Amino acid sequence: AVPKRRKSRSNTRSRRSQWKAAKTELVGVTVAGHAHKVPRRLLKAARLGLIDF
Amino acid sequence: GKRTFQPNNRRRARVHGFRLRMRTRAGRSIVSSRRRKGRRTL
Amino acid sequence: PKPTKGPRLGGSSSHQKAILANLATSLFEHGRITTTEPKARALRPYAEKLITHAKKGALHNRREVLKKLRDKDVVHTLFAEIGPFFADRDGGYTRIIKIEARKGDNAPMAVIELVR
Amino acid sequence: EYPSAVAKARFVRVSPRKARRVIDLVRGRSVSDALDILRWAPQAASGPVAKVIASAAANAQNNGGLDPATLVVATVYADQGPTAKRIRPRAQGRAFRIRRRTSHITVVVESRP
RNA sequence: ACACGGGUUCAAUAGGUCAGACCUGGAAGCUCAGUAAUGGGUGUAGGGAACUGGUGCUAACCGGCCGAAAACUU
RNA sequence: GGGUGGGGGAGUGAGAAUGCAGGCAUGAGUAGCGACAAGGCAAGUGAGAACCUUGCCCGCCGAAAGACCAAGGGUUCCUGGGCCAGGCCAGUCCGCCCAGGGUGAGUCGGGACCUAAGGCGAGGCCGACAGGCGUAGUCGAUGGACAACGGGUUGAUAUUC
RNA sequence: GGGAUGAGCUGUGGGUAGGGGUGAAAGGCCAAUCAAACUCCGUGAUAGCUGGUUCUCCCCGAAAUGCAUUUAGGUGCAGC
RNA sequence: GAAAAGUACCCCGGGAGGGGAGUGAAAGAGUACCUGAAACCGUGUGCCUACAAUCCGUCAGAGCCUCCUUUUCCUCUCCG
RNA sequence: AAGUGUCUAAGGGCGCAUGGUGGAUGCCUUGGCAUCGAGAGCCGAUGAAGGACGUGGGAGGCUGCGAUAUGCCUCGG
Repeated sequence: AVPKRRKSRSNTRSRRSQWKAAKTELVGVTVAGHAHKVPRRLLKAARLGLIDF
Repeated sequence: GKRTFQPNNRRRARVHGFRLRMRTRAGRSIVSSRRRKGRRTL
Repeated sequence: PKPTKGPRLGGSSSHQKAILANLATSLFEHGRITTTEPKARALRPYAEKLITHAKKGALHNRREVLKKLRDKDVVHTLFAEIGPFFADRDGGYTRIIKIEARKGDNAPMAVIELVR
Repeated sequence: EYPSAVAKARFVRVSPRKARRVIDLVRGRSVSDALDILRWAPQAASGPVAKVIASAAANAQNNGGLDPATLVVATVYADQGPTAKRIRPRAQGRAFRIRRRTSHITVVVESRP
C-alpha cells in the first residue's frame, strides 16, 4: 500500500531523530607514541599492536 | 520466440536509404522535405 | 565443535566445511590469520581440535586430520612443529584478537593466532 | 567573544542525512576528542567530517595562532549541496530517478578553557 | 534489533582439554585364513555435536559512562 | 533605473484544469542492489583495499559459463596516466575519461567471375496525368568455378608479417 | 509438458500494405495497444458532455415553473 | 568583473575543498560566479510540550523570555 | 502525618538569528518575431541546391576552402 497522505513534518522529523549512531571510546591508552583513545572493544590489539593507527 | 527488432545495414539501406528514396516521387519528396527542415538527410 | 545455529558460513554447510578447512590450513601455515570475527568464532574450536590431534601424534591422528585439511604438507608441519609445540597446553591453542572492522562491509575483523 | 577558527568542506559527495548522523557525534566536544571519536565511528561519513574538523583545528593553529589542546567544536553544519539526478531503469519500462545528494560540512571551533 | 538472564580472574561464562551419558557400530595399522570377493584377532573398537562433572589453557583484558543533595506549610 | 500629476495602451492579476516546465519535499535512509557457481588466506600497491595485482588453497561450467567465425556494434583493442562523473556499494581498478598507438593478403571473405527468387528496366504496350507492367539487358548470394600450407613473432595483426 | 524425418525447425536474400496484405480463421498478425497501423497535413476537427476561467468593494438579486421541441441532463420564448 | 587584475605564497587535505594572504570599489562578485524569491534542508536561541485527543485556528487568558521604560530607589543626579 | 510546589527534552511546535539548495524577481542581450521602404527575382549537363570526405603545425566543432584545399592571380580600396 501507499502513503494515504504525506507526513506532517512533525512526525517526519520526530523519527528522523531516531536514526542515531552508537559510541564508545577508551581514552588514555599508552601504545607506541602518544596515548590514543582506541575503543574498549579493540584495546587488546591496541596493546599488542594489531591495529592501524 | 523472444524477438524485437533485428538490425541490418542491407535492409536499412535497401529500404530507408537515399538511393531508394530518390527511386520514386514520394521519396524525392521526402528527401526534399528533410532538406527543407535542415537535417542531415536520408 | 558443536554445530552453529543460524545460517552456516559462506553459503551452505558444504561451503562452511571448505571455509573452515581453508582457514585452518592457512592458520597452521602462518600462525597469525585475519578473518571476520564470525569466521574466527567458528574456527577456534575446529582448529583447537585439529591441534589436539597434532599433539596426539600418530598415524590415526594424521589420518583423521587429513580428513579435514587435504594438504599433506601443512599437516606435515602440524604433526611436526605445531603439534609438539603444545607439549603442555591441554586446550587453549588459539587466541582471538579484535581488529578494526573492514571498510566496505564494516565486517568485524578478528585475528586468530596459534598461541605462539 | 572568542578566537574561533572556521572551515567548510563543500560538495562532499556524502548525503546530508548520512553526514548528519555522524555530525551529531561531535556536537560540542573537544577538537581532538572529536577527531578521536570520528576515527572509530564506523558511520563512514567520518571521512569528510573528521577531515574538516582536523582542517579547522589546523586553521586555528596556523592562521589564528592558537593551541590545539584547547579547541572545542562550536558548530557543525551539513548544509545541502547540489543533487545530480541519475536515471535508473526499473521493471516494465518505467524509469525512476536517483538523487546523487551531496553535502557541505561546516565546522567552527573555539578556544575556551 | 532492543530487551531478559549468566559471567568477568576470588571466574567455571563460552571455548579447549580430561573422565563420563548417549549416537553409531566394530577404526587404522599390524597379523592370520582365504584362489580371491572378503572373514576372524588386537578391541564395546574408532569416530563424535549440543547432555553431566572436572580442569585456570584461550576469551572475558591493568575499563568508559550516566548518576543524589530536596522550596516549603498545621 | 523609478517616483507622482493629466492621459493613451495592455500577453494586466491564478489556488485548482489527474494543467505545463524547473526546483524540492512525504514514503525513507525505507525497498532493492539483477539468479541456489563460493569464496577466501598470505603478500603488494595505495592517502584509502571484501571487490585491484601477484600467488596458493577451495569451488562452478566443460555439447558450455570453452575456442572461433557471419551479421550487429564501431575502437570498447593495446600502452601510459586519471579516479572531479558512471560501475546498483567501494575501487588504487574498469568495456569509464583523457592522450597515444594498433587492423599488412595474388590464395582467407566479398568486388576485379556467374547467376536464383526478386529489383530496376533503353526501346515498349497500357494508362487521362500521376503512374503500371515489362522485353532486350544490368544488378541480386543466401548458392556455382577460383591459387597456401606447417611454424615462429609483438603491447595490440595474422592462411596477411 | 506437447512435437522431434516432418503439414518440422531455422539462416540468408526477396515479395504482398491499409477498407488493403496475410490468415490450417483467432476478427488473429501487419514494428510492445489492428472491428482498419503509424506519421505529417485538413486541424486549433468536433462534443448539447467533463474540467478550468486569475484583483477589490458598494447596491440590487433570482430560478429549478409554463409551452414547444428527434425534445426531456440541451434549447427558444415566456415567468422570476 | 570596468579590466582576468581568475586568488602568487604558506596552512589542513591523497584530492575536492577550504583558512590566512593578496587582486578588486565590492569575494556581502571565486571560473559551482550579476540581483538571489519560495518550497526544501540544517545550526543556535526565548517560550511551550512526555495524563493527553479535537479542520490544527479564534477569542478570553496566567506565566516565562524580550527590548522599552515612569518611579520606591541609590543622591555616586557633577556620570545610570 | 497530611497538603502544596516548577524544574526534565529522547524529541517535537512556534518565532527570531545564521547559513545551504534552487534559480524566481529586477536589469540586460552577441537572439527572434512583425512590418515599412529600394532592390533582386531564379540556379543547373559550362553540372545546381544539399551534402559526404578532406584541408590548418597541434584535438575536434563552427566557419572558409577544395588534393593549388582558412587558399591562388589581376584589377581596385
